[PDB]
Amino acid sequence: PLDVAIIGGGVSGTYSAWRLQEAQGDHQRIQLFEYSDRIGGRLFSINLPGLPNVVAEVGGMRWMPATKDNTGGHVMVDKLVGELKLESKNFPMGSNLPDKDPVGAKDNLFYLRGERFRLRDFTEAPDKIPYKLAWSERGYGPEDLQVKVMHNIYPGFDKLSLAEQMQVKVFGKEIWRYGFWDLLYRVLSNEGYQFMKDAGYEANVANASAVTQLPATEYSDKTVFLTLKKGFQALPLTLAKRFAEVPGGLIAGEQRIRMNRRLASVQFSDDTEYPYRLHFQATRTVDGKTSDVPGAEEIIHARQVILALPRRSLELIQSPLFDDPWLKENIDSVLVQSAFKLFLAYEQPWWRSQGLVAGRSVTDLPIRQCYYMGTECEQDGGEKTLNSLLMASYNDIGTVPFWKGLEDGAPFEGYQPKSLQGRIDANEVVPKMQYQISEEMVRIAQRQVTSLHDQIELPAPYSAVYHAWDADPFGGGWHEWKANYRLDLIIQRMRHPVQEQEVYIVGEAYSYGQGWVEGALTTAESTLQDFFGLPRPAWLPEAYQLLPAPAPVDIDNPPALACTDCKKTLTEVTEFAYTGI
Amino acid sequence: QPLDVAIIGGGVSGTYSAWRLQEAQGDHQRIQLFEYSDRIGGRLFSINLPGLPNVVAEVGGMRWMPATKDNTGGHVMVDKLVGELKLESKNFPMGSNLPDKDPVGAKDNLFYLRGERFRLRDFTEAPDKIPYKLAWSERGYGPEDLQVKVMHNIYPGFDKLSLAEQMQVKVFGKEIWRYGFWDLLYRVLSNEGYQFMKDAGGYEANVANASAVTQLPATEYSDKTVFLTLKKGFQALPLTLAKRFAEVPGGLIAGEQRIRMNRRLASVQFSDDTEYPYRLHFQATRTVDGKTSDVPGAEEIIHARQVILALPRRSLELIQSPLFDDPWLKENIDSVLVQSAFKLFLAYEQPWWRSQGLVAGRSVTDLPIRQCYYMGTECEQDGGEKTLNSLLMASYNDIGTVPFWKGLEDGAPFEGYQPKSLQGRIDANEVVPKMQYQISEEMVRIAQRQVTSLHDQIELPAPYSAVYHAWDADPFGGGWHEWKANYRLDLIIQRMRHPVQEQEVYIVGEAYSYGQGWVEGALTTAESTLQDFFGLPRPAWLPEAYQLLPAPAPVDIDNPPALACTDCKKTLTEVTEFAYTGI
Ligand SMILES: Cc1cc2nc3c(=O)[nH]c(=O)nc-3n(C[C@H](O)[C@H](O)[C@H](O)COP(=O)(O)OP(=O)(O)OC[C@H]3O[C@@H](n4cnc5c(N)ncnc54)[C@H](O)[C@@H]3O)c2cc1C
Ligand SMILES: Cc1cc2nc3c(=O)[nH]c(=O)nc-3n(C[C@H](O)[C@H](O)[C@H](O)COP(=O)(O)OP(=O)(O)OC[C@H]3O[C@@H](n4cnc5c(N)ncnc54)[C@H](O)[C@@H]3O)c2cc1C
Repeated sequence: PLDVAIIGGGVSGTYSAWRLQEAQGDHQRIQLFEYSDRIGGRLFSINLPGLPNVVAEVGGMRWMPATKDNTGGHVMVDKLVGELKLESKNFPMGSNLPDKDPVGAKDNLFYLRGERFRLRDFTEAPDKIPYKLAWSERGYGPEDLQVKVMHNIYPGFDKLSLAEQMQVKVFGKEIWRYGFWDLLYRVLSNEGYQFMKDAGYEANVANASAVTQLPATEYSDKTVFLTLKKGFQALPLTLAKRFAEVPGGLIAGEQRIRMNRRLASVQFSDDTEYPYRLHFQATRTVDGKTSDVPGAEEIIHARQVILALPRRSLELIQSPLFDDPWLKENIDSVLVQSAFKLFLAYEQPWWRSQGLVAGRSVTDLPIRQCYYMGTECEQDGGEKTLNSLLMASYNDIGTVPFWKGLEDGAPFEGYQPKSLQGRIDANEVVPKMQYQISEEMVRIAQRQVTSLHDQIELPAPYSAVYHAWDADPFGGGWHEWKANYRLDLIIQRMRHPVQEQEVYIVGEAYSYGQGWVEGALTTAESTLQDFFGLPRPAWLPEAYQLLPAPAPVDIDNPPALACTDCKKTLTEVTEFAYTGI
Repeated sequence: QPLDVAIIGGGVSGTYSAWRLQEAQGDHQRIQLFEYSDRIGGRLFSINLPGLPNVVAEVGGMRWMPATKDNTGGHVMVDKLVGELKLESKNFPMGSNLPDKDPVGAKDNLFYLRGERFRLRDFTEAPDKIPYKLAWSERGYGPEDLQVKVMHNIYPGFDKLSLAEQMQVKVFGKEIWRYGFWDLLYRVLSNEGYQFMKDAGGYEANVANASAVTQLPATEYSDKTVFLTLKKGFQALPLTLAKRFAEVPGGLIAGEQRIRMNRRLASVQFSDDTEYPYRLHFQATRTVDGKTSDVPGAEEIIHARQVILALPRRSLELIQSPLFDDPWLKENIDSVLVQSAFKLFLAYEQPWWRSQGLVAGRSVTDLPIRQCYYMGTECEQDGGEKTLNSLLMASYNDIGTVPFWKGLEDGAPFEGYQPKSLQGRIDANEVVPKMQYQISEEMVRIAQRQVTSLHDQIELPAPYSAVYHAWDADPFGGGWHEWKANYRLDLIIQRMRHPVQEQEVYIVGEAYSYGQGWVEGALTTAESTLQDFFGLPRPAWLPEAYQLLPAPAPVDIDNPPALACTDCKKTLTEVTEFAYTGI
């Protein structure tokens, strides 16, 4: 049988397991179940040929470290990597060249409405921006314009607590009853509305609750970001290994994890002890592509279930539990957004020849978002080769676009790099992913990159990797709270969605840090404390609030928000306006 | 007693299906139509907003292309049954008839893209005003005109080829149907000229990446193209059918039991009756003010010889049956992209647009309304009221989800205001119709706000009535269907009439027709099934000239014989003169 049946080989599920077994594994039977042959889930890191030291993270890349106060930042991720003694690098968003005056990303590229400019042109030469925006909006970068909108709406939102940010109202409605665009088109011009869009991930928020998506002003090159050296996927992997490595235990390391298992159902049994018939199902991973194996059955019993799952995953499992109208109505509370990623690998970082180093360039061409990821010979004690990496698609948007189109015709073989002419074969240069990139896609993707960089012919790529997250079991890669949904409360309850039942969900989807690993961890850690009873770890400060304090249930006519330092705020809000004037 | 046939779904497809049958093989077999709701007509919906009793606000279907004199072209099926069932037809105007001397048509209709205002004429009159970086070659063509330049640029005459030949036309070493629509255009157009067409042309945010073989000869929507909507509203046809069905004298079953509404099919099952291998387990469904929800009661089971499913994609997807397990039918129900449809109507006591030299047609914008249509004025209608009450239709965007027309569906409801023209004739609680969806005090205010801007106005007269509707809800989960790419529509158009042969189940609907988003598409699919699989003949009102469905190319599109071109001496000549227009 089973006491604790964790379902999810993600940061959530890998974290859930480690903590418990490394605590009460000797006193409890704990088994993590995964649907693929890979631990990591939406975390995924691959080194490509020629680039042993340039990690192509198909999943999560960066986290925001903790502060001194250890109240701000992605504390859980910075400190967990702490205890797990995994290595960190500064995930670079701009140029540190020159070091007299780093041009950050100021000199990074922009290519909208068939006109090229820079991030510095926004402020330095707003005539160059080809958006007929209003006079009040002219002279702000888009990241700076978001903050204008916020304060316009209310000064200080950012510094409010979710509890308070829920009582905040705009033009009559609470702000969380506004989609992110049903707001923008009321406080911005349509030429500001269309603008921000084109120049965010078109998706951006697809009308995500405005209380979450408004203070999204940490995309700056001014904020810090750290990446795992061995790839982000090394955290959930290292979480799995240490799970089995627990000396001692009612179950043995070897039989502690169970891969290629798709939990198809959670039927209710009489067995008081284990009242959950967990109908799993065998699968097979053939070059990442996971597909069912017949035979049916595999009915393990459990006392407690932990679903380290996203929404679709929870959609797909059949239970009567889900027929509980709260869970039925609030499973919908979030929004699957499909994410798309395309890496291209050159013997050359040709971008360095045109001022660009790291960060991102944006365009109205289907590639939308090119990133500059690094060169091998640069990477600390790496191989001595100018082989460098370009994550030229970040584009995420639902439905059938141009990325979910050209992924057919003929596959891409590439070419063998000099470096690898005495080391690897041309049948392995382009790796074997769940999604095999085409000759076609790469040709066009190259054609687009070249236009973005205002060149005529760029050095061709040898290796590349397409991926996508529009496929079950994920539906999408990121989740975003819908409008008219009390995210404040759902964050608290989704952990124990029905009281009577010992069924638990934990993930980035039903967390405050949505589209972050910090989200998945927090939900996990908060739930192990408030329910499973595990005490707060040593590496996790007393300070760091895991999940934010909600508002009340009655916000029908709340007591007003008593401002404190209104002074500083308005002082600031004005001073901010002179940076566009 | 059991049923020989069960035409499930009361769409224009279903209603046509049961009619002809009973008409012919109805004394010969037990025919019964099954409806989900309190209303026949399906997507075809025709409400008369109060004060506008003669200005039909077709929420669903509206118009149809008249038949040509050779009868091989035009919505032939629709335009001959509109005569046969004898239904009143008026012109659907896309342009202004005034001035009688030199009719401007849609030329003067408005455009507001990228915060700059122009008209359809300003394309061919003064491109200088288009605020798009269209390359030299492309500068000087209207959205319609451009699509045709591209088409031609591909295989000159693509519009002239039968589906068979079209499918075989490759472009840049790929089958045209392997490309989507945009995927193609983002290789023939400048990325502005791409964006530009995505902001104006035909529908709206729609024009989704769909098989190029369907969406490239989609230029029909011009201001030279004639079009007609039924006087009584398009819902008239699939009701006169629904009536006429139960009105056939010769029948085993009387008219009172023939049309069984408020019956939603949940399971098609293989029974034991070797004569009725179809145990249909229905469920009771109640309709209060457009919102039909289930009555848990009891799953009523009726035995059927065959079930002619007149359902679109979700509607089908919603039945639990081992029949959908058939590997073909599993992977060929995803042959079509579901795309939602929204729509707002606003009623005014003055057609303020006339004051601004716009009559009928549409106007395009980078604002969320995206589109807007001027319908008509009650008293302009033939023997209408003596009111200046008029109708503006809109919210005709068309996109996946969470857009900006679903972002204002909540708040408080719009009650409107008793016009002077409906004083003591109807009450301010009854001015704004109660529909499935109730347009909010908020959605009206924003819509109007936006409409104002579109028309470069300071303030417009507030509307008195307003209805919002959507087709993003099951049992449809989408307005109209568009063929995906790397699919063989030609074949599926044939084999969706009978997905499984051994089994006597037939699916009919525009959802898998050539006329997708057209009433023709649903009539055609039904008729060509009645004829082939129910041996019903060509009726008197249908010419033999009109080929119902298009020629399926061979399965061997591997390296077939090359299409011997025709009057190039003509073709290439029309292709070259067509490029002198834009210069
Ligand atoms: C493009 C992209 C970029 C990102 N970048 C960042 C970033 O820079 N920084 C950051 O912090 N975060 C980032 N994220 C977010 C991060 O990758 C995820 O949110 C996180 O990995 C989710 O962890 P989880 O355990 O909650 O869920 P998952 O990792 O999705 O865990 C679900 C697991 O359960 C398995 N499963 C599903 N169904 C079943 C079933 N029926 N039975 C058994 N197992 C099942 C899945 O295969 C998977 O292993 C990014 C995400 C994307 C898509
Ligand atoms: C916004 C819009 C505008 C359009 N404009 C035009 C136009 O201008 N001109 C034109 O020619 N065409 C137009 N069309 C197309 C037109 O609506 C279609 O041709 C037609 O309505 C579809 O007929 P159908 O038989 O395929 O299915 P539908 O008409 O969609 O009928 C489906 C029926 O199935 C029923 N049903 C669903 N589930 C069940 C169940 N479980 N059991 C039983 N019954 C069930 C539904 O209640 C419904 O009655 C438009 C469509 C839309 C969405």
